[PDB]
Amino acid sequence: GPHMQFPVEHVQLLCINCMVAVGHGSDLRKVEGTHHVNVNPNFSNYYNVSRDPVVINKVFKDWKPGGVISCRNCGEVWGLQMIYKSVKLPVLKVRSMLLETPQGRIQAKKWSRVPFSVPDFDFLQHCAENLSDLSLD
Ligand SMILES: [Zn+2]
Repeated sequence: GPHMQFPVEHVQLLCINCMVAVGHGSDLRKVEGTHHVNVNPNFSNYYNVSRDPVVINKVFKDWKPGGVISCRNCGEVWGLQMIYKSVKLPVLKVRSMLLETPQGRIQAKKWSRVPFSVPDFDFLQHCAENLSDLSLD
Protein backbone atom coordinates (compact mmCIF):
# COMPACT_ATOMS: atom_id res chain seq x y z
CA GLY A 1 0.00 0.00 0.00
CA PRO A 2 0.91 3.68 0.38
CA HIS A 3 3.10 5.24 3.04
CA MET A 4 6.35 4.15 1.45
CA GLN A 5 7.85 2.50 4.51
CA PHE A 6 11.20 0.73 4.46
CA PRO A 7 13.24 -0.02 7.59
CA VAL A 8 17.01 -0.13 7.32
CA GLU A 9 16.90 -3.59 8.86
CA HIS A 10 14.81 -4.45 5.82
CA VAL A 11 16.95 -2.46 3.43
CA GLN A 12 20.16 -4.20 2.45
CA LEU A 13 23.15 -2.63 0.74
CA LEU A 14 23.69 -4.33 -2.60
CA CYS A 15 25.01 -3.54 -6.07
CA ILE A 16 22.23 -2.68 -8.50
CA ASN A 17 24.65 -4.27 -10.93
CA CYS A 18 25.74 -7.27 -8.89
CA MET A 19 23.04 -7.34 -6.24
CA VAL A 20 24.69 -9.87 -3.95
CA ALA A 21 24.64 -7.63 -0.89
CA VAL A 22 27.81 -5.70 -0.18
CA GLY A 23 26.51 -4.55 3.18
CA HIS A 24 23.41 -3.52 5.10
CA GLY A 25 21.23 -0.45 4.78
CA SER A 26 21.31 -0.33 8.56
CA ASP A 27 25.08 -0.46 8.79
CA LEU A 28 25.69 2.63 6.69
CA ARG A 29 25.63 6.21 7.91
CA LYS A 30 25.90 9.81 6.76
CA VAL A 31 28.64 12.38 7.22
CA GLU A 32 27.62 15.94 8.00
CA GLY A 33 24.84 15.27 5.52
CA THR A 34 27.34 15.74 2.72
CA HIS A 35 27.95 12.24 1.42
CA HIS A 36 26.58 8.87 2.46
CA VAL A 37 29.16 6.28 3.47
CA ASN A 38 28.50 2.66 4.33
CA VAL A 39 30.84 1.66 7.13
CA ASN A 40 31.98 -1.95 7.08
CA PRO A 41 35.27 -3.78 7.60
CA ASN A 42 34.25 -6.63 5.32
CA PHE A 43 33.47 -3.93 2.78
CA SER A 44 37.10 -3.78 1.75
CA ASN A 45 36.47 -7.23 0.30
CA TYR A 46 33.39 -5.93 -1.47
CA TYR A 47 35.46 -3.30 -3.23
CA ASN A 48 38.98 -2.46 -4.34
CA VAL A 49 40.60 0.95 -4.03
CA SER A 50 42.08 2.24 -7.26
CA ARG A 51 45.82 2.65 -7.67
CA ASP A 52 46.01 6.43 -7.83
CA PRO A 53 45.98 8.19 -4.46
CA VAL A 54 43.54 11.09 -4.48
CA VAL A 55 41.43 11.70 -7.56
CA ILE A 56 38.93 14.46 -6.85
CA ASN A 57 38.22 18.01 -7.94
CA LYS A 58 39.43 19.52 -4.69
CA VAL A 59 40.37 18.42 -1.19
CA PHE A 60 38.29 18.77 1.95
CA LYS A 61 39.20 19.71 5.50
CA ASP A 62 36.47 18.16 7.62
CA TRP A 63 37.80 14.97 6.08
CA LYS A 64 40.38 13.79 3.57
CA PRO A 65 39.97 11.75 0.38
CA GLY A 66 41.08 8.16 -0.08
CA GLY A 67 40.94 5.98 -3.18
CA VAL A 68 38.41 5.32 -5.91
CA ILE A 69 36.12 2.55 -4.73
CA SER A 70 34.80 -0.13 -7.05
CA CYS A 71 32.42 -2.95 -6.24
CA ARG A 72 34.62 -6.03 -6.25
CA ASN A 73 31.55 -8.11 -6.99
CA CYS A 74 31.11 -6.25 -10.26
CA GLY A 75 33.27 -3.15 -10.53
CA GLU A 76 30.71 -0.36 -10.74
CA VAL A 77 32.77 2.48 -9.32
CA TRP A 78 31.01 3.66 -6.19
CA GLY A 79 33.17 6.75 -5.86
CA LEU A 80 36.08 7.10 -3.47
CA GLN A 81 37.04 6.16 0.07
CA MET A 82 36.91 8.88 2.69
CA ILE A 83 38.75 9.02 6.00
CA TYR A 84 37.64 10.86 9.12
CA LYS A 85 39.45 10.74 12.44
CA SER A 86 41.16 7.64 11.11
CA VAL A 87 37.98 5.90 10.01
CA LYS A 88 37.85 4.20 6.63
CA LEU A 89 34.43 5.24 5.38
CA PRO A 90 33.60 4.34 1.78
CA VAL A 91 31.55 6.91 -0.10
CA LEU A 92 29.12 5.16 -2.41
CA LYS A 93 26.21 6.46 -4.45
CA VAL A 94 22.51 5.66 -4.30
CA ARG A 95 22.29 4.59 -7.92
CA SER A 96 25.13 2.12 -7.59
CA MET A 97 23.52 0.61 -4.51
CA LEU A 98 20.36 -1.48 -4.36
CA LEU A 99 17.84 -1.40 -1.53
CA GLU A 100 16.43 -4.90 -1.20
CA THR A 101 13.07 -4.70 0.53
CA PRO A 102 10.19 -7.10 1.20
CA GLN A 103 8.08 -4.72 -0.85
CA GLY A 104 10.38 -4.65 -3.85
CA ARG A 105 13.86 -3.43 -4.74
CA ILE A 106 14.44 0.29 -5.06
CA GLN A 107 17.11 2.19 -6.96
CA ALA A 108 17.45 5.94 -6.53
CA LYS A 109 19.99 8.36 -7.95
CA LYS A 110 19.83 10.65 -4.95
CA TRP A 111 20.02 9.83 -1.26
CA SER A 112 17.40 12.55 -1.04
CA ARG A 113 15.01 9.83 -2.14
CA VAL A 114 16.54 7.01 -0.12
CA PRO A 115 13.68 5.10 1.51
CA PHE A 116 15.62 3.71 4.44
CA SER A 117 17.05 5.93 7.16
CA VAL A 118 20.69 6.96 7.19
CA PRO A 119 21.99 8.16 10.57
CA ASP A 120 25.10 10.30 10.78
CA PHE A 121 28.38 8.68 11.74
CA ASP A 122 28.27 8.49 15.52
CA PHE A 123 31.79 9.65 16.27
CA LEU A 124 31.03 9.34 19.97
CA GLN A 125 30.70 5.60 19.51
CA HIS A 126 33.41 5.10 16.92
CA CYS A 127 35.56 7.07 19.32
CA ALA A 128 34.38 4.92 22.21
CA GLU A 129 35.09 1.92 20.01
CA ASN A 130 38.44 3.19 18.78
CA LEU A 131 39.59 4.68 22.06
CA SER A 132 37.81 2.56 24.65
CA ASP A 133 39.22 4.97 27.21
CA LEU A 134 35.78 4.89 28.78
CA SER A 135 35.61 1.23 29.72
CA LEU A 136 35.62 -2.32 28.42
CA ASP A 137 33.24 -4.18 30.70
ZN1 LIG B 1 29.62 -4.36 -8.23
